[PDB]
Amino acid sequence: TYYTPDYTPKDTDILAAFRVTPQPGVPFEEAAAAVAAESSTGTWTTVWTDLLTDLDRYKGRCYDIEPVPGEDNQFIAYIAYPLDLFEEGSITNVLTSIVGNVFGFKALRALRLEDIRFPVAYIKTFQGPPHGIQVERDKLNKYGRPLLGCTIKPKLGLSAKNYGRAVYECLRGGLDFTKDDENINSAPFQRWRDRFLFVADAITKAQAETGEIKGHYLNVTAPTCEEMLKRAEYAKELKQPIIMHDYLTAGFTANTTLARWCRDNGVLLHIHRAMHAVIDRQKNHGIHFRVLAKALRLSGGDHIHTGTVRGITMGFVDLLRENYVEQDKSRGIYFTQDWASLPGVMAVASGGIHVWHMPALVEIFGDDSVLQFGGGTLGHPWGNAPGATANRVALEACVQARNEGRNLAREGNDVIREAAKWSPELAVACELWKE
Amino acid sequence: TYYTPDYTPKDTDILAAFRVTPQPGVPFEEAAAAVAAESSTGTWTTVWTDLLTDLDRYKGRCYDIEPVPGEDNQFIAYIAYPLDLFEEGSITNVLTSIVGNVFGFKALRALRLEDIRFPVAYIKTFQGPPHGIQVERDKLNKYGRPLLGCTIKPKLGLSAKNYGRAVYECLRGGLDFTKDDENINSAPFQRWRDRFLFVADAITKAQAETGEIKGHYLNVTAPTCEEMLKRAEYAKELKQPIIMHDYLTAGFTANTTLARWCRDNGVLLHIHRAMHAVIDRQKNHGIHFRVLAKALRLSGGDHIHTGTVRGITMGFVDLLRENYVEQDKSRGIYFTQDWASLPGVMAVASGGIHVWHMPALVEIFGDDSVLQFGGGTLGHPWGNAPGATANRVALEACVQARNEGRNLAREGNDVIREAAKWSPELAVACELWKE
Amino acid sequence: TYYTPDYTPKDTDILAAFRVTPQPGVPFEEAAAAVAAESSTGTWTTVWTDLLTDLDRYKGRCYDIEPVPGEDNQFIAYIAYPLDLFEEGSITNVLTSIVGNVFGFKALRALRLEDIRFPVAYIKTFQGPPHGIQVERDKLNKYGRPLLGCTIKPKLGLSAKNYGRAVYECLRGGLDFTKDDENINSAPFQRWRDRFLFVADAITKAQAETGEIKGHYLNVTAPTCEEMLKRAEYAKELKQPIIMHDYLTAGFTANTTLARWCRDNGVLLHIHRAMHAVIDRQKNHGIHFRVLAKALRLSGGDHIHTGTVRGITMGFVDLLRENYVEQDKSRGIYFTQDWASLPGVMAVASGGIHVWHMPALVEIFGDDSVLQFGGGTLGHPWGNAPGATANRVALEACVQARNEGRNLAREGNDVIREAAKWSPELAVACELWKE
Amino acid sequence: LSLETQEQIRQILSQGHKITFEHVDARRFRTGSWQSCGTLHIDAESDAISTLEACLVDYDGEYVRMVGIDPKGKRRVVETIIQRPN
Amino acid sequence: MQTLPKERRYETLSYLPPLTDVQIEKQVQYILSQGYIPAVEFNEVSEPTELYWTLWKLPLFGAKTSREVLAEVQSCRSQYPGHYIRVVGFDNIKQCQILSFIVHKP
Repeated sequence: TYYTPDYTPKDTDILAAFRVTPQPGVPFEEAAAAVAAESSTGTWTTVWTDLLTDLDRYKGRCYDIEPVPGEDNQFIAYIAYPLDLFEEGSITNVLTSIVGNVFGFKALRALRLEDIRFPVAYIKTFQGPPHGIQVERDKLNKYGRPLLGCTIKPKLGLSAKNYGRAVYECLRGGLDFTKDDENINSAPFQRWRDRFLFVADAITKAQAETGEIKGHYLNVTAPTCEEMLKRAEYAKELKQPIIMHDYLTAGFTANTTLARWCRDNGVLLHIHRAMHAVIDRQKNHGIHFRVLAKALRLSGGDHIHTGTVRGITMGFVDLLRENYVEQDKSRGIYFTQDWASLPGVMAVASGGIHVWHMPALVEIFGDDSVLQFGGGTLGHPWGNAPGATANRVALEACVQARNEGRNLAREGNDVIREAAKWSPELAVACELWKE
Repeated sequence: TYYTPDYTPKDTDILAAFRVTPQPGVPFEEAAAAVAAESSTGTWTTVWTDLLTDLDRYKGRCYDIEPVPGEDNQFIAYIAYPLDLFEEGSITNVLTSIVGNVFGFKALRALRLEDIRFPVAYIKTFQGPPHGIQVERDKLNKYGRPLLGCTIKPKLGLSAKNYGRAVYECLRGGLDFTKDDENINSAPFQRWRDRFLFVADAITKAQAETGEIKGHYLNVTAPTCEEMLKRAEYAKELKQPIIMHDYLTAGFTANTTLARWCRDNGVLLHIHRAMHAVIDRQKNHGIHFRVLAKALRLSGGDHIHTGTVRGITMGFVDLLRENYVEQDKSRGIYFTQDWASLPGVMAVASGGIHVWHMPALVEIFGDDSVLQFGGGTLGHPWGNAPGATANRVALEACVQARNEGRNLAREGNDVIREAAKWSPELAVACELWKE
Repeated sequence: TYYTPDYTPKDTDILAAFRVTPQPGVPFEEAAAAVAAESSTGTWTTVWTDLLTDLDRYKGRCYDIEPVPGEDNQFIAYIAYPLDLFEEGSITNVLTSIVGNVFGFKALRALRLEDIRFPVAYIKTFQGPPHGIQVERDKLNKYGRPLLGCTIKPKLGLSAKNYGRAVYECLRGGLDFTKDDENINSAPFQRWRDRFLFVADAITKAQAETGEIKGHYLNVTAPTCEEMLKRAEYAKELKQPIIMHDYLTAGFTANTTLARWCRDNGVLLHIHRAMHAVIDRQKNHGIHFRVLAKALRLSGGDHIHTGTVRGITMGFVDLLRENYVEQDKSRGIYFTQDWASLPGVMAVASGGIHVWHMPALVEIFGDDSVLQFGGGTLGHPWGNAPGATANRVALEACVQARNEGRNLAREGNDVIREAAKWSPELAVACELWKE
Repeated sequence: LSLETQEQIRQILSQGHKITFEHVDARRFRTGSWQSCGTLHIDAESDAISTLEACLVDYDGEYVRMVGIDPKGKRRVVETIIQRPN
Repeated sequence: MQTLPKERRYETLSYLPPLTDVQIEKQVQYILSQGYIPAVEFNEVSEPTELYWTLWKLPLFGAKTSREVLAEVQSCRSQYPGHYIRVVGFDNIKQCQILSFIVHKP
């Protein structure tokens, strides 16, 4: 009474794709009816209270089973959940109802949520991104090109003043942004309020110098919800265009009250994807990143870490930027998702890239993305200021070559070496980070 | 410079046990130095900024490698982290620093955190449980015996009034508590405020009837942090002794601001372990439940779901109740944990148990635990009120037999059948749920 | 049952050193067991309620007796107190439990607390200093040298405007700081709000003149806790880097709410040690200053008055600045104190010093201290501005001589006199304050 | 090598514990930042007295101290300063 | 090692050597090829705070070849020699500017 194949999904309904590995001697029908039941109005026994409420209308049910090719006791399950049973404008409930305790079931060894479709009716209740891509470019006055960020190294050690100067030299060369590390909060060695005051002196300095709008992501992530709002009251007070938060670690409810506040005040929020690798790593167990990416877009967020490069990564990148995306099973997308005019989230590329990966990342990610160099700028032979001008000239070279109409897959190593002739700073960096 | 075997752990230091499965052709020393590095002040390249800060003092290092018996490329890693580098009174940071992105490393296929030791110095910064076991028994005036809870079925379907009556008949028979399901939040069919008002009428009714203190866990879990606090303002207003929350799904930061509030107001909090089965299921990959149980005790919580039965389950049960627990490798405990006078959390046993599992669960869990019957009370032939008196008389029979000095492993089936002679309600239930 | 010599102290335990003088005819064992009892779970009679609680675990006990050399009925008592019985992050409780009413006991004529050791576990609960030395130098941009302060004389008499001008001339010459007197609060002749406004005009004036960061300690000490916070709201509003407080007279709880507020707002706090001389004067009776200095470091405070010079004073000076300090009985230190990364407090030297004590005070106190001239700057033949330039050139001469590698004990009078040749302002001051 | 030194050496190795000796110059003693010198986890008296005279001489004008290490997990039991700077 | 000199920079394509009138023609050819609407903007002073420049004539809705945009560039260069001038490209489907680069300095 949970497994019903004949059922045809409605438009106002949330649909999910589960990769199921049952215990041997367990049929393909019963283990499918058990996760469809245990997520929504499911109980191990028949109880008398089920005859007063209408169970047929509310119940989630499995309508389609597809066996995974070249895999034994491995098949894809399609379950449909009526729209009414979830609360309005809360990721916390949709997360809680579906993927609650269907995991760690005795009937099955391994379980993995692959994808999740949102009907448009449900999409409307949320705020979504406080700004989006189109809005964000307009506040910063930057067009044509991918935006350039920088992570200060080392992660923990520097004083509040030393942090303030290491940030000053980087934006001076010609970086758009600078970034705080994901584990710096209110460490004893540098308190947050001191770090917040010295970074304020270095942005105004390099702003009046180069003559461009500069920024720095001020990590706001705090243990309690008072502290978080109170730290943010101070960033608004020093006229900071951007701050940043880790959503997975603080929780969805922490991330929610923030985004409402951020739309209230017109500050752009960066989101780091800290602690992602423990859930989405295993191909048999966990939840796929694309589910969490949607959940982020809906919670709200102007930027998001996507990870560096392939067929799978462009699946959930075009899923966060485009208004309408089509079902493509090879890419990794199981359902047709339609966003109701909701603004797009900008892709952030960070983690071990130098001036030779420069042709590869402008072509794949395109124009609406942020390129972030942790080790690639500071570790320049000549310091932070020459290391910045190195990465700036190398981006602008590939963007000019692309417009005129050159393939950057073919002439990728060619444009970097021409540019290396008239600029001294790129000649010493081409030498160091070789092939 | 990360792998140092000669090192001897200090007392003010956090120690961790990782079960490591490297890629073939990867030595046992390098993959151990890579997770010790990548969790704390670790970078793929040598950077110049490392010479200004003192790297030797802050770095986490591997001091002991133990190969797993009967397993190839499988060994246990012991890493020590200095105390200073974590922020004070926040699970969010300790979770973020250690098990951040050491998972999904290319050098290794499978990784599992087994255990985590807290030095006493770090333990003091937290609030911990808002009350604890000793405090909780004193507010409810219940001694000698395990406490009896009830989960209303079905999970989603009933109206606010029908819910109010199905709860009234259960506490009338002689249950201590009634419980909301983990996926009911603010569903369209019953809004939270209506459910909160009818449950208030049925507790006062059965309180003035039987002449005992009765309760019901009011699920507070909400999408945003305003809504959560605002719903709780209403439960305090109707003079409710208990509410409940799902900590994994809402996040640790959501669960934190709540517990501070709950100690502020003197309401007992139940915690459901929804969505546990996806992380702790696999013996090669994830984090063991005992790590998350500690993290809960420290975050705070008066009750916690432990799961029904064995050598492993009594490991983390005596770990949550006792003030001092000794290292036992067969039980599953790797380190000597010492709690600094921090109150204990009460064990909650729920998931598919009837009146014949009654002798087995009083002996193993002992006296300081809550026994919860989802399907076992409602599905009684005679209804909710006789189904409650059935489970009440069967507990009190085993508790009397235990005191006099009878083994409940030997005379377990004997005490249930003697009691079945003078009470009609247990005679019809002994019949139904057989062997 | 209180005197147990066999006992070996644990690490998570607070230990105390008492200098005891019993009444004649009182053994050395009973008067030691009486102060160990009367401070913690001690009563003159056996009561029945002691058989319900576990007395053995909670009780403080004397483990070692050392007779004082060359003294009759005078000996050092060592008592150990379990960690659990004190409340967390409150000096108020530790002061209350120990040195409550063990003083004024009929069994003993005189009693003196010499020292007090804090286990690291207890130290972590406190905020401690809002900034510390390293943090404080970074906000003011002053390196190499001791910092120079000035006390305006007379103590009570001047109008709000006359105070404003007498502060202007001093910082103009080249003092770092100016200071309010310990008895100026809200006197009828100059109201605080008027004094707070005129000092704001004179700092901005001398800041734009000499081209350095200047400061003035604004005494905030107020009768009630509303007034104190409300006066401080005004100091933050005029962008004042420093204020100051008297901690002994206002009490520890007043000083506490302040320090929390000060870390919240990023203002540096000076602490005057007014009313110290009545407790710590007598060598037979009272509490030693080193106990109160510890108590200050933990309460919080960026500066502290240490008093002018010797073997005793350097004992509690290296105790407030250093991270780790070793047991030295000759110096006056009884226990091994270990601070858990807690920032250091800067020494303040004030009370009757001139330009000839200049060589002696740079060598003994070192580099991280504040030298303050009350009578030495104003009482210059030529006024406040030349009197400032006199003390400035005399400090910079001794700091340059020290670096090159000259002993300031042998060549101390020599460097002051060869500086007197090229500056006219030091030649008239060398004349006046002679030998 | 005093009489207090060899009794503690014998008391450490009579427990089944291993000895580690550590030195520090006066500057890094502030922050309690000591280091290992010679051979670690020493399990006999003559290896202890030989590398004690190696380290008294190798780092003369520094602090030197002896550690008693329980080989079970490498847990620090007993710490005692032998040599102090002049 | 070399120290980086202080330079006042001008948004996109300013770290590359000043553009030749052929490099100008290729970048506007890309605007008309993708189907976006090229336009000319001028301002007296260049600052990070101001985000609206004075618009030159109208956006050229009927632009077939890249030479018609170059002739509008030289006529504004002739009219205002002591002005900052830049060429932008409006998109009509996504409602946002794709390209913004500075051609003449006062």
